Amino acid sequence: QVQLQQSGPELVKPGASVKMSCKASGYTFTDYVIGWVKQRTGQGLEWIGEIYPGSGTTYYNEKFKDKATLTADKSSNTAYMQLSSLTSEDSAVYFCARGEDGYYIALDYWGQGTTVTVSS
Amino acid sequence: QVQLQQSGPELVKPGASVKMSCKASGYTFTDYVIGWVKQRTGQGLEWIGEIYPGSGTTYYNEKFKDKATLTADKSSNTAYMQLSSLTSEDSAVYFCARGEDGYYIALDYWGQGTTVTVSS
Amino acid sequence: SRCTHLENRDFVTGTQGTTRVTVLELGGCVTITAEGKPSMDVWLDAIYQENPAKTREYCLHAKLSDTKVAARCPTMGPATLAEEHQGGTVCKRDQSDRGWGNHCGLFGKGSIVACVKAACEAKKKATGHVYDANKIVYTVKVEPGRKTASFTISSEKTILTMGEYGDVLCRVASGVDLAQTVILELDKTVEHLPTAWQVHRDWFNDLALPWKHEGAQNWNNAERLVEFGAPHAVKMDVYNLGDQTGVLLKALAGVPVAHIEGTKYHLKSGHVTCEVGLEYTMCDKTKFTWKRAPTDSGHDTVVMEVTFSGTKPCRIPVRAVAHGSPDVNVAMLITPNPTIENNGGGFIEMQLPPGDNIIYVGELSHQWFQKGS
Amino acid sequence: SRCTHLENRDFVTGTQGTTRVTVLELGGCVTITAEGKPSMDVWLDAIYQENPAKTREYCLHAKLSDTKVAARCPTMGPATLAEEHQGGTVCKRDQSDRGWGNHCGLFGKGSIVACVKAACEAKKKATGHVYDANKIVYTVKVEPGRKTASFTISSEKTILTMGEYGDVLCRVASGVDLAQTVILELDKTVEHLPTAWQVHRDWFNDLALPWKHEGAQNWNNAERLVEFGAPHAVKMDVYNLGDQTGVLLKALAGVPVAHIEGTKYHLKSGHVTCEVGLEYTMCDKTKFTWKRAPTDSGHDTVVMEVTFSGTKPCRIPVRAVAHGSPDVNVAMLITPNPTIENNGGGFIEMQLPPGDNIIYVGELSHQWFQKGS
Amino acid sequence: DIELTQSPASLSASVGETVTITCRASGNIHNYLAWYQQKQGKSPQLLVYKAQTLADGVPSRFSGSGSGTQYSLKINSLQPEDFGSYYCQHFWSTPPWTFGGGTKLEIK
Amino acid sequence: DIELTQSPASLSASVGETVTITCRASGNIHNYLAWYQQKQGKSPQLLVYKAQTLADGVPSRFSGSGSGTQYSLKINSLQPEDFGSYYCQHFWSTPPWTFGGGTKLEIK
Repeated sequence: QVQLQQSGPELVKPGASVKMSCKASGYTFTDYVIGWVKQRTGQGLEWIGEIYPGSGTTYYNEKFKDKATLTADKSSNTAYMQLSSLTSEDSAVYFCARGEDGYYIALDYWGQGTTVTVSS
Repeated sequence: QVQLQQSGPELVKPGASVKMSCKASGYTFTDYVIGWVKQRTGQGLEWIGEIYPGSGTTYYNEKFKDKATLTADKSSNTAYMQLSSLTSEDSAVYFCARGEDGYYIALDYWGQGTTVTVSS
Repeated sequence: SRCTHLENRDFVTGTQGTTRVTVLELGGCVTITAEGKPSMDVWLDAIYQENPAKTREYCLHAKLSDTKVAARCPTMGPATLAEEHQGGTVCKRDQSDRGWGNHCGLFGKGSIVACVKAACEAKKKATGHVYDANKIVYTVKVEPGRKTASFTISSEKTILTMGEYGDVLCRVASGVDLAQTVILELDKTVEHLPTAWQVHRDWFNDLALPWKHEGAQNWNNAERLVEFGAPHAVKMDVYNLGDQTGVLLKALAGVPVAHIEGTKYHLKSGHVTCEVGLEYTMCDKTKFTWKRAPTDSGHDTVVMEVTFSGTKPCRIPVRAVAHGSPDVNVAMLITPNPTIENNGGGFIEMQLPPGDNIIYVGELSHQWFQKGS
Repeated sequence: SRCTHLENRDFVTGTQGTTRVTVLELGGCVTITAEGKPSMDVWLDAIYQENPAKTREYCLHAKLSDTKVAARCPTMGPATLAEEHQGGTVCKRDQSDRGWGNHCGLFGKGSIVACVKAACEAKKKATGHVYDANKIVYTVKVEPGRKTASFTISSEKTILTMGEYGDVLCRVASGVDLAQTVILELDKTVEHLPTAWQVHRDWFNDLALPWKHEGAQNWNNAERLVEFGAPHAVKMDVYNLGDQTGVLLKALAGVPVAHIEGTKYHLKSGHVTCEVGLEYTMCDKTKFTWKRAPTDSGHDTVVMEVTFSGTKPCRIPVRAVAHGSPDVNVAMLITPNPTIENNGGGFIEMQLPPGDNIIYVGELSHQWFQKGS
Repeated sequence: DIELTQSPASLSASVGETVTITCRASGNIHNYLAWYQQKQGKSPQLLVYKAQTLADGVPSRFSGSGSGTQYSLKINSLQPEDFGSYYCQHFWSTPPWTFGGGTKLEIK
Repeated sequence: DIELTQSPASLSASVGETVTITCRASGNIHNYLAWYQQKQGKSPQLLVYKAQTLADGVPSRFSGSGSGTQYSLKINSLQPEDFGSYYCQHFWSTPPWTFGGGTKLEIK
């Protein structure tokens, strides 16, 4: 069975940076897209960006082009999202999710979520 | 007989003017040239000028061109010489003399002379 | 005598009953004598107009400025500039190659237009003048104490008092034909150049330059000094064809000139037909001296001047003899009845037979060798 | 690809065993591909010389000053002026008509001479340049991150590292024939004008102007801009023939131009023979969008650009079908094996059959009506 | 860009009944629109992909439908596990792969 | 101009003898030169005209002569009335009709 394992929650101060992980278990890592999705507390889903880990190809929402940077390590089967210069507006649950490389028409598996709290 | 009768002597001051006459007797006045000649005391003869009384034509020595003016009155048969702005250099005997109009090759009759004395 | 100062001279004599004589050419001299009258020299002195009419002004050097270019993509309509409907401008409309490479959505011809303001450089103007028939002055002069008489259509007859010699009609309609003449005046500068030319009317009107009438602001056919470059995408250069002075002056090679006296424009050629109303003893031989010794006149005669110191006036006893026979006068006198006057006289012109002759003026003499024919 | 920016383009491919290829023309573009290699565009960019040799300088507008005239009477010897034996002067000797009327003792021809100092007006000079075969630069450029290689006779081979694509001989002797060419540079001003022209050597040497070599003080044949008037007694005018700019530029109508980059004189025509040493998976159909919708290229083909948002690199599934049969690809691809790369790719050129077709790029589609022949 | 408008915003219904929610695309998305169900504080689950194909493990009572710009999701015989938040999203032609605002489905 | 130089300046001679005085013209005066005798304080008398022609009333003993530029006057058998000052003059071609300086002839 396919499993996306995300890292633990972060509590950081304004202006700080966080790096969160997503570990791929049970499938050939390089054949599927990793996509990241934001969700504020009680709010909708927002697409951040995504990476094609087989080729390192990235796409980013204009809204997060300077906020998030996406990377991926083929050997450990782990993708990473790093969020820079945080504000209260970045406090949210972040999801990683799987997509088919070559027919990217849905996010068919989702991780449990990494909650980021930015605080005084 | 041909006679040239000159006027009497003049005693004048420097800068003054004299007018002397020459009267023609015994010949047809207009057919002969009247010529005037200067002679200082004990010195040579100097031609002043002359007039052709039949036509009023005059000739003057460059030396006397501004000193003497020659005129002639056909009706009285009298020629005149007028000497302007006199100096001691003008003290002299002045002669009038006759010449043939058309073959003027000599002064064949001379008047008795008009003596001009310029003085302090 | 004025007619002894030039070879261009005619001689007219009035006999018993001739109290009038009848075609003066500009720059000539006519000696006129008559029974019981003094000798007078008459000539046409000048033909001119003060401030003559102007036709066209031409520009020799375009002053181009404010170059603008507008362009459109293949289906974005026609390009346009404000200057296309303004005066004092030269514009060209063309088509350039447009495509993706030069910011058009389509590949094809794109409308382009280039405009420039066309003025004219200072002192680079050429003015053509023409004469007004009612304002042309024909001035004729007469001398024995010279007097002058000018003529126009409304004043063709002038009577002159010649100092002390008594009193002495020029038809202005019998003068110069100025139907096809334009007087060309350029601005001034180029070190030095003729002040004006006499050109044919046709030639003047066909001059390929910018042109206008006096007081106008915009030049007509200003594009004659403008060359538009090829259209390149969104560009199209405006070039100046240069200063046309040299071009013009070469065209004027072989052309007759004129003259400008301040405001008076003079012709260098002409004539006038007129009508003129005319109403001693021997010199002392021992009193002649040479003023100008007998010399060759340059036109197959011998001329001399003498100074006479006897009674004036009188008739000069001039004759010449050929070596061989001292009894016979061989002088063909050209100067008729040579006479010394009170104010003038003494010039003698004669023609002698080939050979060694002696010229005599009273007892004054001079040898003269005449060359054969 | 640089060769998609113009129609002037050639295509070269190296097969198995071809590790080298062999005639670039100035302003063209050659796309070169080879088995196992990246695609490169190669072209001749410029042909020029910095500070080329000068031949003659010509003067367009004479600066005349210090006009002097000397004259003598018919047998008073020849007239003379100091300037007749000085440099920088133009003199003419002639004969005038002398006589009593103009203060000569005799009647006849009198010697007369007129001299003027002949300089040249500022910025009225025309310089001709020629090229030195050992100083001509042939610069060629290559792109995949563009690199440049310049060549000369003593340095005909340059190896370039193309950023990250590996490493990549131009015979200067196999280039432009410049035996009969002179580059004509005028001074600067007249609003605007070409900076230089390419003229034939013969034509240049036959130019009827004052001329000299660089650094000289006196102009040779300066009389070419001087016209002497007719002799009149003791006078004889010196005239200027005017500014020859307009004359010259009219002579230059139809003549090719060149270019001056500060100190570098560029040709507008040429070529160079060289020798060059030369030593995926399908794109996601749901991720294509049109960047530039299929349009007529202008040379009887259809072009388009797409933007792809899937894994890079990959091969583009492009095809087209004609209305009537959706099973058969009617696209004649001109862009061989259309591929999306990491930095570039997406441009497609194809040729379609007359009629109503549909173009497909993955699932992205667009209709296209092809006009008949 | 593409905007996905979900309607209704929210709705309350009871077990055993049927509800239908919709997703309107601002532009044509050629049926590449997926539906996801999210429970409170949990991770989104894929229900439908390509407008009308059920994902593995999804009950037949979920009906994916629609085309072009107007899509819909219908749930027959609502069960307790069907209550949650429903999101549509689209993977067509070019990103962003925007989501809808979501429809909130709860019990009575 | 013409200059007439008389020579001698002066001379002393006695009655019955012969004397000869001369007049040199600076230029050719074609024989138009006259001679005049002047006594102390009296008016000049014409003796000779045209170089060699005696004037009316003049004695045969006076000989006018010469030509071109060199003229002379010779007096035979000097009488008492011959003593005085002798002047030459010239009327040729153009004035001034200059005189000589004169020769002064006196007794012994």
